[PDB]
Amino acid sequence: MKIRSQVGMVLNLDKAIGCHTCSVTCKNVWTSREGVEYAWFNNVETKPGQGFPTDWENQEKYKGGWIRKINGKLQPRMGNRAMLLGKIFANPHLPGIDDYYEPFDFDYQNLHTAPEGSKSQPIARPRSLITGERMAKIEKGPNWEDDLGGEFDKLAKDKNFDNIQKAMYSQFENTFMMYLPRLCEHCLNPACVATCPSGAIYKREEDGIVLIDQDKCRGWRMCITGCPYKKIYFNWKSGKSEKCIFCYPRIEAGQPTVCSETCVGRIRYLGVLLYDADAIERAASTENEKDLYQRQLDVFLDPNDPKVIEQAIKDGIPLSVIEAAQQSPVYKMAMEWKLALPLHPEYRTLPMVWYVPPLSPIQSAADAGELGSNGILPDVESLRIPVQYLANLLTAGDTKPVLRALKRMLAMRHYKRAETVDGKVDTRALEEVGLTEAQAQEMYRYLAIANYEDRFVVPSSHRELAREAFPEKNGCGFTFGDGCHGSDTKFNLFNSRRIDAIDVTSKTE
Amino acid sequence: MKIRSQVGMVLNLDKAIGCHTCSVTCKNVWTSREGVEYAWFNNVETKPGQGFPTDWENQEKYKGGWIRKINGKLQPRMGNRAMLLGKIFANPHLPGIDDYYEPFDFDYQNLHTAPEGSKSQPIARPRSLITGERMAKIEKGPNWEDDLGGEFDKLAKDKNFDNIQKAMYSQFENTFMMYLPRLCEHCLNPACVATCPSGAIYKREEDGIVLIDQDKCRGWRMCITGCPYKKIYFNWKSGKSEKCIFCYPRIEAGQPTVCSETCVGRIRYLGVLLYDADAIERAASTENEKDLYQRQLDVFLDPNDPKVIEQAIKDGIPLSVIEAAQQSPVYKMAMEWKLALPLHPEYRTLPMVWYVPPLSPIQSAADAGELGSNGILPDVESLRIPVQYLANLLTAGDTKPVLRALKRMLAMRHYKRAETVDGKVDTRALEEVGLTEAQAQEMYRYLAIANYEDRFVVPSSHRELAREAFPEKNGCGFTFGDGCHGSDTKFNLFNSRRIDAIDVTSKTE
Amino acid sequence: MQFLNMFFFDIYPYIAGAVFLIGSWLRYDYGQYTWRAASSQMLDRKGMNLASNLFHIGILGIFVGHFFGMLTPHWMAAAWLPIEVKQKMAMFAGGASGVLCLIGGVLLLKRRLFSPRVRATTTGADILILSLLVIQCALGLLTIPFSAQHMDGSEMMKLVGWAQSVVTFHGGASQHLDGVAFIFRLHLVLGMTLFLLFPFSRLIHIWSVPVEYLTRKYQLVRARH
Amino acid sequence: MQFLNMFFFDIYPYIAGAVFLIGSWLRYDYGQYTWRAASSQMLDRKGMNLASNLFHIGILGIFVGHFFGMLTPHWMAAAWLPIEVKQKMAMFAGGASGVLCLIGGVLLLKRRLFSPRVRATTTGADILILSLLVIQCALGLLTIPFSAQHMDGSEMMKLVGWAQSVVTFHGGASQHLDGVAFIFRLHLVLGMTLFLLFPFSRLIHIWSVPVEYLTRKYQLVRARH
Amino acid sequence: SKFLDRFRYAKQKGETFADGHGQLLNTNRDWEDGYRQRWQHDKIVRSTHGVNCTGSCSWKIYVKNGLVTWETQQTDYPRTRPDLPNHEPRGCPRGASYSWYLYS
Amino acid sequence: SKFLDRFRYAKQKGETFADGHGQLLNTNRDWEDGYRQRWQHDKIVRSTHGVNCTGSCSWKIYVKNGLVTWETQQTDYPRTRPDLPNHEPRGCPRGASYSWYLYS
Ligand code: HEM
Ligand code: HEM
Ligand code: HEM
Ligand code: HEM
Ligand SMILES: CCCCCCCC(=O)O[C@H](COC(=O)CCCC)COP(=O)([O-])OC[C@@H](O)CO
Ligand SMILES: CCCCCCCC(=O)O[C@H](COC(=O)CCCC)COP(=O)([O-])OC[C@@H](O)CO
Ligand code: SF4
Ligand code: SF4
Ligand code: SF4
Ligand code: SF4
Ligand code: SF4
Ligand code: SF4
Ligand code: F3S
Ligand code: F3S
Ligand code: F3S
Ligand code: F3S
Repeated sequence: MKIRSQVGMVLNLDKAIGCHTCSVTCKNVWTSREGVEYAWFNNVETKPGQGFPTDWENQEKYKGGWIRKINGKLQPRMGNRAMLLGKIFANPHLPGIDDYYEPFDFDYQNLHTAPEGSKSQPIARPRSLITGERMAKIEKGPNWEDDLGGEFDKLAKDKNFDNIQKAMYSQFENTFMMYLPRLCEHCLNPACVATCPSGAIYKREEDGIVLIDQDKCRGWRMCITGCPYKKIYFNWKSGKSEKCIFCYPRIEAGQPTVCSETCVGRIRYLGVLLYDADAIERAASTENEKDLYQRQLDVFLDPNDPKVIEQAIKDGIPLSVIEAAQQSPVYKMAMEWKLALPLHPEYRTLPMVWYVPPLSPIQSAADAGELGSNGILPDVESLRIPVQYLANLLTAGDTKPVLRALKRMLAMRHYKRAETVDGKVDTRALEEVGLTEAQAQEMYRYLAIANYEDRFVVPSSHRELAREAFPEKNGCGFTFGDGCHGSDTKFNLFNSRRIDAIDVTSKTE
Repeated sequence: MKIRSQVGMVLNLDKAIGCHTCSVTCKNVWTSREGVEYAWFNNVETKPGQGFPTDWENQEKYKGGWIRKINGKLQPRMGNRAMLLGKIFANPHLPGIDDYYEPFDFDYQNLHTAPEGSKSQPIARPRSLITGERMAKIEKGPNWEDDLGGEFDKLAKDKNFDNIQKAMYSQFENTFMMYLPRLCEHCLNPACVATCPSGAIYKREEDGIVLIDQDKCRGWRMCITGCPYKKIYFNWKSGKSEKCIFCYPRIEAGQPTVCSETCVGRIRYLGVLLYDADAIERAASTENEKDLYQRQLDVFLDPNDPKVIEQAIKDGIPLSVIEAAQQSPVYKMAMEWKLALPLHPEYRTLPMVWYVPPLSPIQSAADAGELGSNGILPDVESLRIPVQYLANLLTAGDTKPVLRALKRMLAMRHYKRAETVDGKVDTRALEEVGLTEAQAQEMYRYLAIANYEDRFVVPSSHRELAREAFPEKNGCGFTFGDGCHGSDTKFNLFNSRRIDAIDVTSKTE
Repeated sequence: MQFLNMFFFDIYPYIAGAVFLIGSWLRYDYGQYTWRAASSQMLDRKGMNLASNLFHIGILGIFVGHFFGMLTPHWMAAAWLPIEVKQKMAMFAGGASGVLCLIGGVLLLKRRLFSPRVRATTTGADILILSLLVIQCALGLLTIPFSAQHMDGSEMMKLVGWAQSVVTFHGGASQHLDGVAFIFRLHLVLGMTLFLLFPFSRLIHIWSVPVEYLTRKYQLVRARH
Repeated sequence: MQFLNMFFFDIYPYIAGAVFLIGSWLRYDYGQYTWRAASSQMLDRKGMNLASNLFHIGILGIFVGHFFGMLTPHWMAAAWLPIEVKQKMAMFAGGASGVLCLIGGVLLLKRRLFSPRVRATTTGADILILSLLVIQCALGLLTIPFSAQHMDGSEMMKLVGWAQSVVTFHGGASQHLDGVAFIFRLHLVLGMTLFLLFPFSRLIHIWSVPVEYLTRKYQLVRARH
Repeated sequence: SKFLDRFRYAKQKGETFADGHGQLLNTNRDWEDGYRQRWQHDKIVRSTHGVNCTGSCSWKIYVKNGLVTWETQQTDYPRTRPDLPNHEPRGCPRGASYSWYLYS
Repeated sequence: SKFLDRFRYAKQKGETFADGHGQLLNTNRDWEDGYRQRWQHDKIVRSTHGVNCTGSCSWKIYVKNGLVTWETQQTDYPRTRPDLPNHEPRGCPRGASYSWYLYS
């Protein structure tokens, strides 16, 4: 039993509007440099589709995540330590730039400088940001499949259509589409950390954010294959890999991530989750992959349980973090209401960015239909998005937890309609799904009204703990180049001293 | 004729409350590091007094500023190039740490950790920030003379009491005191730039801010002596010198300096001044030092003069800078109303931070006095602060320009009182000082009401001009350590490339 | 000629070695962000699996052979490992590794120069260092027919004598080379030159061979620091 | 002894020189903020005027003397500047400069070690480098009575021969030193060691002697860049 | 010295966890300043978009290095009744990209 | 390379001015980023001081590197009548030093 904390995230796909605002803000702040222009730490994909990079969910092809060997031990799908090292001279599974898209720009200046007497109206043609050469045509982009862009037979190659008779969905009347925004899952059992030969990737103890040390990374580019979500992008210029940093500079002071605060649909929630680090391997190595979801819930600890609280304090968790954990919207959605589910738990990484499945228009039928258990509102069985597709995406193929989430959302709607339209109390739907009026009202508070203070409950990462914040406050930022940052040993060849430190020791004790 | 622009500053000493807020904010932002803890880029001094460092105005002692040789040529008081180099092994005029004060801290932790059974109440004693040793007593500080702290005979050593029979001022009834806040003057003919053997100090072309290049400075510590205002402070730890940077990071986007925006008394004004750089040497080398003030005014150009405007554009001054110059409060106070005067123009540096002299309570007299030219309000002749003292401080001993400034301020008061109390128009006082009703009303607008937009009229330094702002916007701040910043040649031993630049050249022209 | 002899084989080796070491240390302490393998695989995966593996497996074979060949003292298992037996090992095993290395190297150089995406994003140092490695490997293979003229290991004895004198700081190392074929002279000079340029090229990735990974726990967590 | 002879006088000089040069370049490009004279005068002005001037004027006299003494080819004005005349110049002018240097150096070291404000803010490298300079200057003065035993300049001829062989990269430089007094041996080794440590100490300020100032226009303005 | 730090190798090893599946390390993390210094900016200015979208969204315009670098939505609109959701953050993908134009 | 840049010595010399008293140079100024990156911060938060001074001044609390580093006065108080001066910036030396306490 070793308690650690992390700010998890929940995205309500039912409220998702697939606008990509989250992607643009992240891009502007973190990846507008040459080398990562093609990398979208946060990217939104329209489903059905193969995504970015193409077919990233196909682990047989990309070799991401973990496998559970016959002896019960975990091993990266990429191979054990020796197998992985044997692939270092040329990663055989590495995604190529074309699996993402060839980054491009346009010759806008031609519009300004076109010479007098041009035979035709000047135009701005595409040019490659990789070679600087003219591109005859743009054939791919990071969001090429947006809103079912492409023939169904192409989009339907979607890994999540596995075990589903998808023919019926190629019919106009049965058309369906949803949005899947995603970033790094900042896993409890990250496959990236395990597949980096240099040990440059690590999970921060205090807030669970997973980072690639830009000093220590040696550019072995094996981690890219290791990540089953393909959320690590090689910086082709620096020769090192980069990934979503969960906006730690903001999180550290209690602010939401950029993609969370800028989410226009108001579908992202941030809240602390306390977990038992000592149970990570046991949970991730459970025999049946359909048990990974529940096994992970079992690693999450009850923040209102004095036993957990006292253990947390003993393990160094700050009081403000424990407090935040007690009013975590993420804990309520994943643990209490069972509305949020992990993304591909079968990869065995114990992801920390979860999703509430989306509702959808009722399916095509013979007639206009009849009043169901929910009156004029939909019954879970009538939704047009095949539940098996959602289960392949969130619960390793088990439709049970997906149906529960969807039914509970619809139940809340039924209950609230009786209240706001009929002015009556009708808990029939809630009782059918095991929800109390109090739970439905709280669900409504967080999901419908969704006040800012309720969507984001991020505590400080307390940078003052175990460090020296005073000298840092006084001297951080003066980047003159003292050459003494980044090492604990004081000796340095350039005979310098840290600008933000105190060299003259107190002699009065 | 070569026009350049600079954001000058004017401090209204008549509104000065000597609060030091300006000093604290600057300190917190720029000089809280070990090495410069004793340095106050902005410091406030109570006069009469010797200041910080002690007796800084005594150039015979400190050797700051310029001298005009018999042949009419200018030479740093420190010596010509050879003379200065001959002093490099040990600057004979260098101010010692004790001329400032020995920086100290206190053992606050003793209050927390004192052991049980202490014989007396624990206390926090002083300790040196230079040696870390216990200090028996604090004997000096940067503002030791605050509010006439010290015997008159000591304070009166004040250089500005030269040529004044000061005995009468040692009498209680004749007591007087004023405040002199100051920073670097960012001179047009800086003595610091001229006295640095490495050429590490320079005046920025676009905004006239004077800086010490932290890369290029070699720590010759000659500039410290060169500056007659002693506004350059040696960083005893880094071994390099630092000085007020006129908050260029803020000025660059059109914001006021920290000490300007945080000035509680609302006495600081920021406005553009256009100057003819080609006339700098001619002005600074005028034979009579009492002519330096007017000679400098002659270097300032009329921003509403189409001749100047067209020349400015030809010389590269941005349109927004010219526009700002046309509504500059600094230009109005120095050029139009003649209220602002330079600080020690006799140093021949052509300072760019000017001051409006302070009014004061009437002097001691035989009786309660009679109505003067200004009615119940003071006549310039009755002010208790000796005008000769103010002239020694601002006009090389010439009382004429000081009397004009003071009389005009009092005239505005007389005119406004007639208006607001008697409800009548009385321009008698204005006519006596050569002011029109319109000028008095504008003076009132800027000095009395002093709206934020009127106190600070700072244009952008236009960082996009002659540079590449696009790649910079996209990649500045990612301080991973590319080792390619600071040089124009691309070759670098570590075989790296700039993070905020584009390496892949366009091949489509 | 005697002047150049002492310069290249008595003086130059220490200049190259000093630069190699202090350059590596200085770049490690002040250039961590520049310390990377600089993979270009993603930009063009074509032919990399074959080319890079042939080149690296070959070059590593050469390294192991060169290391034990020139640094192992004669007295160690002298009876079982006489100089002429070591030479046969070098000629056949080293020769084979050299062929793999050269083929891989040439394929990689062809790629770096003519694959638009790689050529457009390369640094001059990458082209220079690989070109010198290809030339050095070829020079090495070319010494084989010369070594074949002295199967009694006489030539190798001279070369090993020189190498050992240099690494143990014994002056007069160049005397060991008296009479050796010129081809060996060239190989040694280019080889030492590679050490000289080493710290200012991508070769610094070699220092980072991930040995610790083989015994490292999978999950890494960093505490507040 | 012959092994150590070749190491210190044939090998070591090139290690020290390589480190001196590449270390200076690397620190200049990646350590501009650390490139300073590191004045400590403000913290304690007492005795600095006398100490620093004596030390610097003395050390510069030694530098000029050493520079022209060992690097000037014999044929240059050979008739007017025979070796024994150069030796007399070195003994008297160099000796005088050495005395000024040593006195200044000792005063500076006493200050750095016992003046609380200076001692409390010093770096270990400052104490080490000054201590070695004081020792080296003393060693130098101590060679004078030995040179006095050979006023015909025989000893100086050996030392100059060695120095010139080293700077022109002519192997066998150590042979020039045959029979020279041991004191000279020590002086040379510590001297070269100072070059080795040079780039990692405050001595980098020497590279920056402000020559350009003597002819520079007074006011400097930097354009948008 | 980062090179000398390598010698504190095993000394920086803390407790293992998850029965040997993990290792807690006590090593330097100063490199993290690299991304912190990118997020840091000179100031934020309130502005909006003069485009015909009907959005009328207020944004925080970030100025860094004296240049406009990016924008994120303001969230301080006067809140609506307790029974209604509030307007924040508003915004859209088009608006989030406006900063691109300034020096494009 | 800063070392190689030294060779562009005379090449970086622009026009002289003031009859030879001055020289305009066209040299690198990237070092200026050193002070720019100190001013840059994570965010500003509005707060005031719970001390018995009567000031009641609103301040901008600067957070940088996830820590409180300094403060400067807010200047956005509702403006007073046109015939009266406004309240901004208010503040005092005591208040300007409060940030010192947090990690002191
Ligand atoms: C076991 C030790 C080594 C490892 C793990 C290693 C790993 C790598 C990796 C991952 C790459 C990037 C390949 C890509 O583009 O994806 C690379 C490139 C390279 N390596 Fe190594 N390497 C090792 C030893 C060496 C040695 C001993 C040499 C030669 C002295 C060498 C020379 C090169 C060269 C020249 C390249 C760039 C090829 C090109 O031009 O594309 N490597 N190495
Ligand atoms: C300072 C570095 C090097 C030194 C001193 C060196 C020395 C030698 C010597 C003495 C031989 C002849 C072996 C004998 O006497 O039987 C040899 C052969 C050879 N070397 Fe090198 N070498 C160096 C670097 C390299 C490099 C970097 C490469 C690959 C690019 C290389 C590739 C070869 C090959 C292919 C052969 C011939 C077969 C063998 O003996 O392995 N060498 N080298
Ligand atoms: C003309 C060239 C030189 C100039 C302009 C120069 C200048 C300086 C300056 C300004 C200081 C700081 C003094 C203070 O504390 O205020 C200093 C210190 C020092 N210099 Fe030089 N220097 C020169 C040459 C040399 C040489 C050739 C050496 C010896 C190889 C040397 C050795 C030292 C030492 C050891 C110190 C520090 C003394 C201490 O421990 O306080 N300098 N130099
Ligand atoms: C690598 C560096 C140095 C070399 C090769 C060197 C070499 C010599 C030699 C050969 C002599 C005897 C002159 C003769 O033959 O008449 C000498 C003398 C001397 N050296 Fe050095 N020296 C070095 C550095 C220094 C330094 C750094 C100092 C001062 C701290 C110094 C101070 C002296 C003094 C005082 C003498 C005696 C009088 C004279 O000949 O100037 N030397 N040195
Ligand atoms: C004598 C000066 C040597 C400077 C070497 C610079 C490189 C460096 O330390 O690379 C290291 C190997 O070198 C030594 O430890 C050698 C011992 C000295 C002879 C590797 O550093 P690294 O940060 O790449 O480690 C990554 C680990 O994951 C490897 O298992
Ligand atoms: C061979 C590699 C040499 C690296 C030297 C590093 C230092 C450096 O350049 O210092 C410089 C002098 O050295 C040369 O130019 C020497 C030519 C090479 C033999 C001085 O650099 P600096 O920035 O101190 O200049 C300041 C000027 O104001 C001096 O007038
Ligand atoms: S989602 Fe993030 S933490 Fe999880 S394996 Fe991928 S990169 Fe690592
Ligand atoms: S958490 Fe931050 S870094 Fe990660 S995707 Fe969101 S905005 Fe990008
Ligand atoms: S006041 Fe400023 S610009 Fe003028 S000489 Fe002093 S430091 Fe230089
Ligand atoms: S302008 Fe800026 S740096 Fe200068 S004194 Fe004012 S606050 Fe300090
Ligand atoms: S963010 Fe989008 S919707 Fe809002 S104002 Fe801007 S362009 Fe319009
Ligand atoms: S700034 Fe001063 S007056 Fe204002 S609230 Fe703070 S302590 Fe009070
Ligand atoms: S494998 Fe490791 S070395 Fe860098 S490229 Fe990935 S984090
Ligand atoms: S797509 Fe739009 S709804 Fe939120 S998750 Fe992204 S901003
Ligand atoms: S003299 Fe020049 S070298 Fe630095 S200490 Fe002053 S700016
Ligand atoms: S003393 Fe106070 S009045 Fe302004 S100039 Fe400084 S804040």
